[PDB]
Amino acid sequence: ANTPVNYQLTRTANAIPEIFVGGTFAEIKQNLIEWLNGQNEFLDYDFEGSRLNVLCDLLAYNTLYIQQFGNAAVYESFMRTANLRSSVVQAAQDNGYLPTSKSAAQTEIMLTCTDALNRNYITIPRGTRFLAYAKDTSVNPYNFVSREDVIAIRDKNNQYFPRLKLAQGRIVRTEIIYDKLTPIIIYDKNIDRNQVKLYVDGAEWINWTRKSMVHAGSTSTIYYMRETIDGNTEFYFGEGEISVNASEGALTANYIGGLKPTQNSTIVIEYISTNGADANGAVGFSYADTLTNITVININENPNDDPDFVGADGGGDPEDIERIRELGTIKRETQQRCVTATDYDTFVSERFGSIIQAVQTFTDSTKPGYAFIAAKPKSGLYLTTVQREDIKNYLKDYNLAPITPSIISPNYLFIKTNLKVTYALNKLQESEQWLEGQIIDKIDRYYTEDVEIFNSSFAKSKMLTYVDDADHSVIGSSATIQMVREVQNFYKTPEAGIKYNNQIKDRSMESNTFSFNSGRKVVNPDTGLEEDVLYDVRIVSTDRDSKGIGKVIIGPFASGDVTENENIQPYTGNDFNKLANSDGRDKYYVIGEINYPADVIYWNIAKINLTSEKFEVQTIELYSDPTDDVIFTRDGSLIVFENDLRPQYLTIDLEPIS
Amino acid sequence: SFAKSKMLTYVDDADHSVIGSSATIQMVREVQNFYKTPEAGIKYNNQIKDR
Amino acid sequence: IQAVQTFTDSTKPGYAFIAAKPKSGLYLTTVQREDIKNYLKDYNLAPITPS
Amino acid sequence: EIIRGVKGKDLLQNNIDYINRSRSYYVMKIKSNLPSSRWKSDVIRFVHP
Amino acid sequence: MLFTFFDPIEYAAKTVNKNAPTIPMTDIFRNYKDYFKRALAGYRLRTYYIKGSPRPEELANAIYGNPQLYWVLLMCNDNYDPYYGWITSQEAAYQASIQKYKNVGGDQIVYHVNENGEKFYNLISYDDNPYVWYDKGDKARKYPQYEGALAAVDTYEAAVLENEKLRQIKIIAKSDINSFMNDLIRIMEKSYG
Repeated sequence: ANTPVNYQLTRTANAIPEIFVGGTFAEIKQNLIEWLNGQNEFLDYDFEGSRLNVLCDLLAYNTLYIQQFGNAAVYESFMRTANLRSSVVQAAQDNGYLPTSKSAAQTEIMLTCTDALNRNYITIPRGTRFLAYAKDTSVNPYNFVSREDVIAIRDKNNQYFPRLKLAQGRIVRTEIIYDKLTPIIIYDKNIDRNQVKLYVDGAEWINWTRKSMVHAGSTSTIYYMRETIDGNTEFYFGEGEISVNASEGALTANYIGGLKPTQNSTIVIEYISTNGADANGAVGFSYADTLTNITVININENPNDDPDFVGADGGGDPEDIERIRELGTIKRETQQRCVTATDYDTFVSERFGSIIQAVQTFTDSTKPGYAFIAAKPKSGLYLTTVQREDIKNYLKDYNLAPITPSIISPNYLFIKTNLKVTYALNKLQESEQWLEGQIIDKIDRYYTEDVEIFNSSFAKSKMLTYVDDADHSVIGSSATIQMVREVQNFYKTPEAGIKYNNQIKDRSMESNTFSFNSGRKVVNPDTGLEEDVLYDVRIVSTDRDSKGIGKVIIGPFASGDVTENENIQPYTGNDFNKLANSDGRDKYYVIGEINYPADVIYWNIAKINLTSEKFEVQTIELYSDPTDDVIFTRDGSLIVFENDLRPQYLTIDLEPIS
Repeated sequence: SFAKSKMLTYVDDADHSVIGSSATIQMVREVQNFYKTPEAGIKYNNQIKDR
Repeated sequence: IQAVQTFTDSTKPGYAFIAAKPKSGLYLTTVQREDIKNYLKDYNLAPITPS
Repeated sequence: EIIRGVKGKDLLQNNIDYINRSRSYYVMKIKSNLPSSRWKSDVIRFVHP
Repeated sequence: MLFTFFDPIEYAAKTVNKNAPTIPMTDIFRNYKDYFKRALAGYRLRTYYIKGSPRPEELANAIYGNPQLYWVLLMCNDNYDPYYGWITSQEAAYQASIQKYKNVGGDQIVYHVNENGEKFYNLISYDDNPYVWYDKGDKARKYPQYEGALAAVDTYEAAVLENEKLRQIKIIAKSDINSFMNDLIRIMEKSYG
C-alpha cells in the first residue's frame, strides 16, 4: 500500500546544490569556528576564549555578508531558482519565450456610419481613437484607438457599416535615426511589445518572434526586443549577415547586415501605451475621433454576439513570476512551431497570456485534425467568438498543416451559494456594505489562489476560510453550496448524459423552472386572441431507487397538454419533488433517468413526444446538491468563480451583530 | 463566542495535506438534574432548530 | 521546381501537398516525383505522410 | 477492380473483416513491451501529437 | 564605486526553502556592463601597458590618481575575475601553476613550440633522432608528425606567457574619465525610473 521504495527518485523535487545554502550565522561561525580549529599552525588556541571568539566571530559576519552575494547569484544564475523577475525573463527571453508588458484592452466594433461625401469607399485610417467608460463608471472613458485601416463598401440606401477591432491606448509613434553605437530605448511605461510595430525607412520589419514570422520576407527584415533591467523596452535587430548567412538566394552574394546606418534607414516605430487590466468590461463606447466626411450614425456593440460578453479585453498586470517561471522551459523545450499539446498550452500562454489565466490543450479522440482547447478568458469563462477566431488563426500559424485548432470553452461546474456571515457592529466603524465588497474580493482570491489552477477537488470550507479571514471583525461566516451545471439542450440530454464526478443526495437533483408553451387557448377580456396558454415546468429527480438509480420527473402538466399514450403515463409516483403551481396540475412524466453512484444523468424529451419548440428557452441551468463535502473535478468540468456575470450563482447574507 | 470556522482554521493547519474538511456541530449542555428543570431553566444563549 | 507550394486539407489528415512547376514542363514529370518524395521522405512527421 | 498481384501481412486469424475498425481506423498505431499509462502521458507530452 | 550608487535591494531567499527571510543588500543585479557600454560608446578606449605586476586598483590609482575607479579599468578590461584576470608576479604565477599542475604533476612539460612559434601539443621524440618527433601515445616508431629542432615549454615558463598576455589593457583617457563619468551617471537615472 502507498509507496514502497528502493532508494528511488532523486534529490528532492528540484536541485539545490546546497553547498550554496545560506546557513545561520552562529552555525556559520560554528562551522568556521571549527575550521580555524585543527589548523596545524596552532592546536593550542582556545576559541571559546572570548578574545579570539569575537575576532573569529567577525570573520563569519563578512563571510556571511559575502555568502548571500555568492548564493543568491546562483538562485539568480539558474532559471526557476531565479528570485528576481527581470532575471526570469532574461533566461526566458533567452529560452525563446518572453513575458510581455500589460497588453492593451482589445475589442471589435462594427459601426454604421454615413459618409457625408457618399464616396464608394471610405477607409477608417489606422489610429482613430474611441472612448469607452469602464463598466458602471462614466467618470472617465478609456480611450482606445483604431488598430488598423479598414474600408467599407457603400451599401445602397447609402448607409453602410464598416467594422473594425479596437485595442486600448493611444497610437504613439516615434522616428529615430538609427546609429551604430547607441542603445535604442523606449522609456515608455504602459508599452506592450505585442502592439509594437515599426517602420524602418519605408517597409515594416517584424521581430520574428510572434509577428507573422513565416512569409517570403526572407528574414532580412527582422529585429528583436529586450527588457532593460530598468523596466523600459529597448529595440534590437540582428547586425551583419542579418539573413541566415552568405550567398543564400542572391547571385551577387557579398555581405548585407543592413542599417549602416550612416543616416540610412531612419527608424520610425509606432506603438500604444495602455492603461489596461483596468479597462476590461468597458461597454459604452464613443466615436472619439472625427474624420473627413464620415459620420457615425450608430456604433453598435459586439457584432456576432456571444451573447454573454463584456467591453474590451486584455490589459494585464503585466507580470507574474510563477506562471512565467517554469513555462518558458516548455518553450525552451519546444521549438518555435508548436507541436505538443502542452506545447499548444504554453504557446497559447504566450499571446493572450493576459487573456487566459489557464488554457487546456487536449485532443478529442473522436475528431482528428482538430486541436481542442479549453481556456480561461480570465476576465470571464467565455472568450468572445472573435478572440476564439483571433488567437486560433494566429495560433494556427504555428501548427501541423492537416491539424486544425479548435477552441471551445468547456462546461463549467458552478458553485451556487448563499453565505451567512456575522460581524460585530461596534467592532467595525467601517461601512458595513463595503465589508461585503471586501469579502466578495476575497472569495475569488481563494479561487484564483486555488481552484482554477489545478481544477482539482474543491473545498467549500477552505474557501470559506479566507472570506472568514476578511474583516476579523466578522464574527462568523457560513455558506451552503448548490452544485450547478449548465445545459445546452433541455430537449435531449447530451448523448453521454451528464455526470457530476461528485456524489449528490438523492432527490436533491433539481433544475430550473421554465415556461412551456401549451397548445391550449387563453382569452381574457381586453386581451383578445392571446395565442394560447403557456405555463412553466422544471426538471425533477425522483427518489433514489435501489441500485442508486432515479428517473427524471418532468415538471407538472395540465390535463390535455400532453397527448396520453398507452406507453407513456403520468408518473404519478408518491416521492418525486414538485414545485407549487397555481395550476395544481398533477401530470408528471418520466422524461429520462439517472443513477446516483455513476452521477450520470440522461433524459430525452422525444420520450414524451413533446415538441422542442413548444419550449421557449434552449438552455437551462442545472441544480444539484452534492452529498459530499468537497467537489471533485475531472476533465473539462471545472468549478470556477464568476460572480459578476452570474451573480444569481453567488449570494451572501450579512448578519449584523452588536 | 465559539466559531466553527475559526476552529476550522487550525484543523486546516495541521498537515498541509488536508484538501478539505467540514463538520456538523451540536452544542451539548449536560444537565445534572432530570426530574426538575432548574426552576429558572437552562438556556443556550443561542436559538436552536425546532425539535 | 520553379516554386514549390505546400498545402494540406483538414478533411484528410496524415498527408501534405506541395505544388511544383518543374519549369521544364507544364506538368511536373514523374521521375522527379519519385526522386523527391524519396529524398523528402527522410524527414516526415511520423503521423504525416507528405505527398 | 479485382486486384492482380498479391502480398501479405501475417495475422493469427488472417484477413476476414477483422472486427470493429474505428474511424478509418488507421489513426496511427504504436507497439511496445512496456505497459501504457507508464508510457501514455509522456509521448503526447513529448512526441505524440 | 558603483553598487553603492543604486538603492540597495531587499532580497528573499525563497526557492532555497519555501520560507526564508527577506534580506536587503546592495545591488549586483543591475548589469552595469551595458550601463558601461552606452556611456562608454561616446568616446573611445585607448590601449595601455602595465609597468609591473600591480593590483588592478593599486594600478588604477597611478593612471587616474583616483584609486576608487578600478572598475572603470575593469570593465574596459571586462575580465572574468579580478583575482586571476590581472597581471600577477612570477612568484605567484609559478605557485599558481604549481597548484594547478601539482595533482597532475609538477614541472610538466606542457607542449613543444617550434622555432616559428607554433605550439605543438602532446609530442615527444623517440630520442634516436631528437629532431624527429613521433608525438606520444604512439610508442613512436611511427608517424613522426614533425622533424627538426623545437623548443619545449616549462610549466613555470608556461605560466609566465599566460600572465604575460595580460600586460596591455585598453583604457579610456584620464581626461575624459570625468566627462564620461557624469554621462553614465545620468543614464543610470534613466535606468532608475
